[PDB]
Amino acid sequence: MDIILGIRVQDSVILASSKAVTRGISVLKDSDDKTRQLSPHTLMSFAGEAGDTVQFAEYIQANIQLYSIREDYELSPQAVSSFVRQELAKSIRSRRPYQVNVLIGGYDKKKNKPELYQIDYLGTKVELPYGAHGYSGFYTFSLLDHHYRPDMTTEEGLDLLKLCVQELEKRMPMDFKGVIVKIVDKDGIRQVDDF
Amino acid sequence: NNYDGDTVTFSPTGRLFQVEYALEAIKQGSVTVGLRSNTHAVLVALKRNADELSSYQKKIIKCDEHMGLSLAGLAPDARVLSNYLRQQCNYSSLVFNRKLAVERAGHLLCDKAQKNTQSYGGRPYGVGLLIIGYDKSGAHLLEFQPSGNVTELYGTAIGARSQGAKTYLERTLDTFIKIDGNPDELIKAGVEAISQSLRDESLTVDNLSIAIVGKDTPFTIYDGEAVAKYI
Amino acid sequence: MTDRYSFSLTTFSPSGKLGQIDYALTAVKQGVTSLGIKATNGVVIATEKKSSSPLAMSETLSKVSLLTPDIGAVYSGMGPDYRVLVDKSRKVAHTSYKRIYGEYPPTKLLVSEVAKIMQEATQSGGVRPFGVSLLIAGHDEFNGFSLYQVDPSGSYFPWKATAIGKGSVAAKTFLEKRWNDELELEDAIHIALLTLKESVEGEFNGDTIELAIIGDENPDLLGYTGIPTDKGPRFRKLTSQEINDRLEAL
Amino acid sequence: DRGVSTFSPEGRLFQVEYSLEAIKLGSTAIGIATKEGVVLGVEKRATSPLLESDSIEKIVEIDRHIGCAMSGLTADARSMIEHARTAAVTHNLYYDEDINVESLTQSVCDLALRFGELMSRPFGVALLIAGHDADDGYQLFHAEPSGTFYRYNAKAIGSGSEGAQAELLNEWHSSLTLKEAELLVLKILKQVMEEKLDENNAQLSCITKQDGFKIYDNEKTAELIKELKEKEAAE
Amino acid sequence: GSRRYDSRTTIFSPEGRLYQVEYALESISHAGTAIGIMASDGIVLAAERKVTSTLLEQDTSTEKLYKLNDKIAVAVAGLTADAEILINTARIHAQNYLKTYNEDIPVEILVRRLSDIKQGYTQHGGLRPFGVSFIYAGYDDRYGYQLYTSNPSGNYTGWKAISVGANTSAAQTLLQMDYKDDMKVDDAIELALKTLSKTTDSSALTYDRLEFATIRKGANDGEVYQKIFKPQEIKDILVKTGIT
Amino acid sequence: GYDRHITIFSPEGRLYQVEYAFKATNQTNINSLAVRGKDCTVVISQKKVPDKLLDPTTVSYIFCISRTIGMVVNGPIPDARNAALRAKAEAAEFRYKYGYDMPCDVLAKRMANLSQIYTQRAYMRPLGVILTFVSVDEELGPSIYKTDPAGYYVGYKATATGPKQQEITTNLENHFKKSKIDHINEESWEKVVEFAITHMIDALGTEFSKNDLEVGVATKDKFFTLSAENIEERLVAIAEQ
Amino acid sequence: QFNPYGDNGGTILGIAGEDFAVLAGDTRNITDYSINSRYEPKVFDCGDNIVMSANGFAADGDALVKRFKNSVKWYHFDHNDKKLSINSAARNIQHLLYGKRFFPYYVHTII
Amino acid sequence: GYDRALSIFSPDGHIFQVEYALEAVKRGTCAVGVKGKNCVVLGCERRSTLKLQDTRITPSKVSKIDSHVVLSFSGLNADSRILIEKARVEAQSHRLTLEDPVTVEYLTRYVAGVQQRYTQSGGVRPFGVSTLIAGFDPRDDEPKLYQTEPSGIYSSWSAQTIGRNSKTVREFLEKNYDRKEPPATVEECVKLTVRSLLEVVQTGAKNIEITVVKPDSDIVALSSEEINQYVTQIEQEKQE
Amino acid sequence: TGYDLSNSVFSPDGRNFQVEYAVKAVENGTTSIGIKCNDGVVFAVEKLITSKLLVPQKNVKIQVVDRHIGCVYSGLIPDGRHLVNRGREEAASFKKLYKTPIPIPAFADRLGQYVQAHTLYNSVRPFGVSTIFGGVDKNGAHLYMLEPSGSYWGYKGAATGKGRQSAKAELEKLVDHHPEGLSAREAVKQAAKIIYLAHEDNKEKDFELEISWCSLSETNGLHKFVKGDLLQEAIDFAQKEIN
Repeated sequence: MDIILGIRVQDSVILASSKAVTRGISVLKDSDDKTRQLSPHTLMSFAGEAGDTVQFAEYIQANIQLYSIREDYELSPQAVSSFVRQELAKSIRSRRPYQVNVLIGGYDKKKNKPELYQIDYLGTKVELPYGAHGYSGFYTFSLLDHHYRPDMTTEEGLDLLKLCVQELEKRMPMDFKGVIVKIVDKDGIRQVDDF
Repeated sequence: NNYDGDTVTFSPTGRLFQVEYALEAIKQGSVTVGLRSNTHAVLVALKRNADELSSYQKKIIKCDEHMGLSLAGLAPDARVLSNYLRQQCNYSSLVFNRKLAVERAGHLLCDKAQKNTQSYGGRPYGVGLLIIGYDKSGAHLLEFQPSGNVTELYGTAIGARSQGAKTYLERTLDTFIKIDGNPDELIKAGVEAISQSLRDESLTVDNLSIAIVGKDTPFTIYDGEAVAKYI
Repeated sequence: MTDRYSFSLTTFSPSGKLGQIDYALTAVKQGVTSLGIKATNGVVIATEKKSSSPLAMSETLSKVSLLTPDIGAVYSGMGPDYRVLVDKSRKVAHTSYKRIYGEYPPTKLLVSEVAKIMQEATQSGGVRPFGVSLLIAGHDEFNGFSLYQVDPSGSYFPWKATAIGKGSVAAKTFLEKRWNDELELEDAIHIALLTLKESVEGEFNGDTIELAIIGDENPDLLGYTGIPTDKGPRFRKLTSQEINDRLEAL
Repeated sequence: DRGVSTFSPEGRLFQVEYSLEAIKLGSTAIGIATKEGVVLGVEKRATSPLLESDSIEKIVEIDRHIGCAMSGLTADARSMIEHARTAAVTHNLYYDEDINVESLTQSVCDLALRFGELMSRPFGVALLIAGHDADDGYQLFHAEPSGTFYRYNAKAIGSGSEGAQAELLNEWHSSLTLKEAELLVLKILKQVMEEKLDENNAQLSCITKQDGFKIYDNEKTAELIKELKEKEAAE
Repeated sequence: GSRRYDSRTTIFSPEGRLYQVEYALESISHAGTAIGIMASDGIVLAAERKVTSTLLEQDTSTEKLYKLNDKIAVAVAGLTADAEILINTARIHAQNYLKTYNEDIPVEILVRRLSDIKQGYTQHGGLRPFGVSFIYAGYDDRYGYQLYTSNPSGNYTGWKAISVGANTSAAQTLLQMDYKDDMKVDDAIELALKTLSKTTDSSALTYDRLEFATIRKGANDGEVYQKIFKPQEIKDILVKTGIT
Repeated sequence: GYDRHITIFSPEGRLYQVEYAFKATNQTNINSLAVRGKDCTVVISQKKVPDKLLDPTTVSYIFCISRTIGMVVNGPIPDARNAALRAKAEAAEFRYKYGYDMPCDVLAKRMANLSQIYTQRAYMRPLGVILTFVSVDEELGPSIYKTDPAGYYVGYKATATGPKQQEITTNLENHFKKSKIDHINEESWEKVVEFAITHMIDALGTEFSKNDLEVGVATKDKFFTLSAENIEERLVAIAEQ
Repeated sequence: QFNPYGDNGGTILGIAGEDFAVLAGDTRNITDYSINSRYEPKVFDCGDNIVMSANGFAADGDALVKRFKNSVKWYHFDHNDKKLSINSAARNIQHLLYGKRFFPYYVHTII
Repeated sequence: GYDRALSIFSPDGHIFQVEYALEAVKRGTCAVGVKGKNCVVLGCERRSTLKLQDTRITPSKVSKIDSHVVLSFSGLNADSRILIEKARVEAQSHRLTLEDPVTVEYLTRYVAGVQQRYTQSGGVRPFGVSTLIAGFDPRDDEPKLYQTEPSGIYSSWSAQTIGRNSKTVREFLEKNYDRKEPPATVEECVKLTVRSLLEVVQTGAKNIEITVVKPDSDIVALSSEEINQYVTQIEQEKQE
Repeated sequence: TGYDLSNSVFSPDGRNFQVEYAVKAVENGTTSIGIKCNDGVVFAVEKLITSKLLVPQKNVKIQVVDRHIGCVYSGLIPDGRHLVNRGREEAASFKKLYKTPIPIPAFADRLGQYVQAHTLYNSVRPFGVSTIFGGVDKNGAHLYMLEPSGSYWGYKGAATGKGRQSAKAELEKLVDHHPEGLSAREAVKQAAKIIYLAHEDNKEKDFELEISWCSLSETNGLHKFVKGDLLQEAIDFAQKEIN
């Protein structure tokens, strides 16, 4: 799977993820949701090798849902991202490692802060104001480095994203069939159904 | 008494009670007879039913084209032991392209039963077996007991009231040993022998099980209408 | 074969006693008296070499044993149980400490390890507890000198001074009278020798008494020179002659 | 204590014999085999009227051509049913065909003597296994925790069994219709059951070659109970 | 074979109790009393050493109170050696959780896992259970200050104040009487000592027969400090509350 | 009382199975004795062949463990051979791993540790044997180290084992009280063997022919056993003195 | 480097009639340019009126045929001498072959 | 491994260790479940030998297995934790592989299967626990209530009770529960549940716990005062 | 007491009663013997004819190990077979590693240690046989006898079973009245005699005699059964000596 973006504004985290799924020569799908809700205030997007992406995402989702039931409590985004890092770092020295990169966007209800975590398949974790995986950052980071402010509204974040996606649509060779955008804030997770 | 709790204990007189108790399950089992000439070997077995609504328990099991047995006692144990034989016969064929000698089948059965009489947690087999077969040295009848003792005979019988058939065969010895080339006569003689062990009951069409193996005859079982000829 | 005793041989009786531990403590009570005293600049541990036959060469039997260069042990109870614990205690000082940290374990932690082994024999399948109580004396940089007792249950306690085995009750009372926090090591040796005479019937000399100290570093016992920071073992077994010199001064 | 695979001096396995006693305490199950099908019926025996009786599952499908009924420690039967279903489906996968009723029964019975110091004790439940196959037609088997199984024209198991078996000894003949067999199972259940037989506290089923194994609705069984009381009032 | 010598540690009595659990609890009832009291601004752990000798080294000693991590400690009543096995397990679980989630382990989660271990010894494996009851005193940011106990059955429950070991019946009555919900740490310290003073089987309560610990917000701002009392500090608090 | 049947403590802190194994030790009714010379270690044991059908040459309780170590056993032969085989395997493994010959005292300790385990672990019974190991150790000189079913071992100036061990022990004690030294001050092993046989005769009050004994000798770099006729040569020299 | 496979050549042919079936094969066995045998039979009677040929690498072909014949033998033991139908034989052989999916029998089988 | 067959048959055909596990349930605090027309209520006694308890943190008696199913129990508390953990793990595995949450019947059957397994496995004793399992299947509004016991038998119940004095409260429910017309409202159902416990409980104080499960993952614990209002209203009606 | 209910338990005397109980089963068995001769060994055994139905010559009791060792035993027959099977594995593994066939003294210890191993644990039962065995190796002839305890020695002659005392007595006579040696063919005859004489203690049923031998000169150091002409000759010799 190709492009996945994340940006953390004042009071929310926004994840944008490409909709295309390509099996070599043909585009099999143009409406694929490359995301899994881990808990009511934590969302994870993913990209990497076919099959492994979803297998990993769902495995993490099950573990966090299990934790939520056992303790009747929602893990903080930091805690979830550490669990996820450990699982990937575990996997990198396996017999057959997960080739999966992820962005974890959560709203920490205790600290009332949005948080964005970038973790690659090696289990390399980093907290960021904005992030991407693969080639996505190469096209978009110069725009985000310019326009990003820590005190942006959710709609200012979406406009900056709109610009990022336009640069990708201009200069990327691959047709990734647009992005699905999802917002993570104090009220949970919702989808922007028009982009 | 104090020494019969498991198979790993000897009595002060040197006996193995768990083995002897296993031998007792054979005696409550229904009667079966085996006997042979120089050309054929025959098994006859009286099948027992549970009541008039039930089938009559099958007592004879084929092991190979040239070998098979009849059982007296715990039936699932016969199934386990006969299955082991089917494999040993099979391994001898696949690997050596050789039909397993009846004598070897006996030695392998002895050695399998023996291990269950020397170890903790196991139990002896609760079944006796009469093994007939035709191999490179002719016809053979074997008697297996779960103590491990296997014995080659011209004829014998095991189960409830088997003593009657055993003496009949002890008398008939010089007669039935001569029945070469006549399958139907050897069976006739076997059916006569098992009849010394009947009381209150007699041989019916779904009561009687006969099996035969010999020079130019694959091991084959006769049940139902196919035994009326001999009633 | 196989060990098919995978269940505990030590269990709670209705009164809450752990029978096999109590019975093991009884085997320790029958054992020959041994003791330890902590001084300001050393520890001494001592016991009687109760020889079985006079044809036996009793210096070939070590009741006081070096565990590390700064840790020694003595016992009361069953000697064979002690011998294997010392083998295990020496190895565990290396495997779970020196091979990790590049230095010998401190007294309390090595004791902690020996105690663990003894606890496991009190709960594991198919084994009885060890029939010994140990006294372990040692030194380390951050805790100084210490003396520990380890019982069959696996419990251990730090002592200023104590005794175990046959004449322990009398010996502990003797030690209460003479121990203070200002004893120099020679004073503690002298007291150890006095305490030990009480519980010893026959001959009482350097050949029937086994006694070691945890004291000063012995660079003469190191075996090499040229590393300024390696200064040598603090554990030292006193010679037959050394003991007898202190028995006239008695 | 004494080994779990110990023989009694009479030559029987203590633990197998003791399991047979638990089966005697179980609710009644009856099977009758005809040339038109095999009927299977059971006494539900709800221990309290608040228990929703239709949640009592003592008759069970194994494959489309095999069903079975249980009596005894019914919790022990769950894994036997599981093995049975697996064996039936597996054989169809390996051979593109239906597995014989005897072969299925033999597979279940192989489980039964796998106990010792494998499971820790024998099963405390007996099964009536009924079905159809092309070679031997309609069949009923009684599979015990001894590892032995017997083919029966008719058979009862559980607390009311040797009373009911005596009755089956009299009433069974080789020309019974399915409908006659159904009424017979109902009749004999009504006789040996503690409380009064109705569509809620007893259950019927059959396996036919055409429609396979079916558990009967309560509406359907209620109608057969009505039909039965009328037949008996009529002489 | 070997079956002859098997005690069967994991069976029910005809009354439906676990023999070995009951007998272990019986063993624990002869152990030095340990008390935990929970306040709005902290927790106290007090425990009585078993009758000491004057030659026992007290300052370098630990028998009753153990640190599990920086925010959690336990008081022990039972076999010391048994308890250390479990303590090291608990210490390791705390670190696994911290390594995995990068957050300190919530008190209950640590308590549940230790209790679950004890439970296992009562259901499978044919081994004797651990002759240990714990009082857990800890702080986390979800439930604040927490007191728990676990016993050889593997059952655990939460408390405002609780005792384990000897004379718990007497001690529980005395705590029930004087404990109030708005209580402070310094009051709780006093109650803990006062209770041991009255329930002890010894002639009088001295510093050398005690271990003592507090968990306090008593640090600089939203954080928590564990204080294992040195012998001198116990002697001072004994005088200060007028028990000597 | 099941504390009698396996190796767990009795209420008085005893291990009855260990004690009863010590009793099996004397089941053969043989006595053995070991002494040290200047250059050698001698071990003698009574030899009893009751049955005329036995091949006397195959009846022995002395074992050649390695080139250098000899072992005499007091106890039933099956446990003796079990112990001998193990000691042989242990001595050879030691040589391979550490590059020098296993010392007598170390092998003794090793077998003692193995015995200890049987006193602690329930499924293993103790062996009904006492093992006397002899050699001329390259570091320690002539050596006697003896093992028992309790897992105890120690070095000896000299020792004896069997039903009448006490008579032999005191006889030897009395000699060493007189001579005031650790060993037999004798040059040749032939004379040390003669001393050993002589003092066994005095203590037991019995006379021996060449087939009533069994002799083992350890020298520097070999342990060997004497033939009937080597022993006969020895008996003759004793008589002429 | 050891090559566990070879090629023994051979050609086989099966035709389904209306109420009959034929399975033909040549009897020549080769490696490279050499003839090993001019008459080495390759089509076998397997019992229950089934004929089989496993063509290609003869060692693998022989192993498979042996195992199938053995499969028929045990089918009789386990299912009361029931006749193995041709469709049932075919499904069984699939499982024999696929059981070595990652180290295949290098043969083209026809029954 | 420790291998001993602890659950074995007796000459009379009983398995005593399973039966002695039932005796442990008998001694456990009472638990009751009543299913309404559009709800299930689960009530639980808490023994009043314990004040100075901290109820914030003390394990509550009704446990969520998933967000739509709950489980309560009478018997050994430590044993129940093991069954609860396994049930929760299975619930998430069912979602992961089937892409649908467990039906109440499936979850019950899993838990009962675990209990049965422990009655014929070497080296283990049976669970001294009986459970009430209640909730609503996904996209369904018919209420579910099931019971399991140490033997591993399970079944469905219009209303049911377990633990000490459960015979008394079963007697009550057997006379006070009309199948033809089940407690039509939440109020009606909670009332009947409370009433049945008051036949056995002692004080109406913090001795009673109530949990209400409505369809589609709506589950809520009642607090003291809300229960207390039910307690009050029942005594003022009966004085007549 | 209770000391005799579990194998490997020492009684307070110092005995293992279970091994002693195993000996009773040995004493209860048929008589079997071994005679050591000049360049070999001879083995013989009494086979009780339980019935006319026993096919004569066809229930062979003496067993070969490798190509040069013979084994015979009295007691529980299956236990004997189990022991011979282990003996055959021990001999195969010795040959495999060392090339030369296993020497007889070496072979005796292999069985010895294996039998002794079944007295170390309560989870196994001791062997219910005494086994007479031996043959010819590079150092000459060896005859051994091995008990349930694992105890074994080399013998000039040996016997075991119900008729063991009768045979023992007869063996002692040969040893005294042939102190310079006994030939292989002599030994075969004497073996027949001794089994016939020892058959008195088992007289209800009549019996079948079975002999084997390994001799450097007569069988090339290999184990062979005595059949037909040489067997009949020794049967005759024995039949003449009972009258």
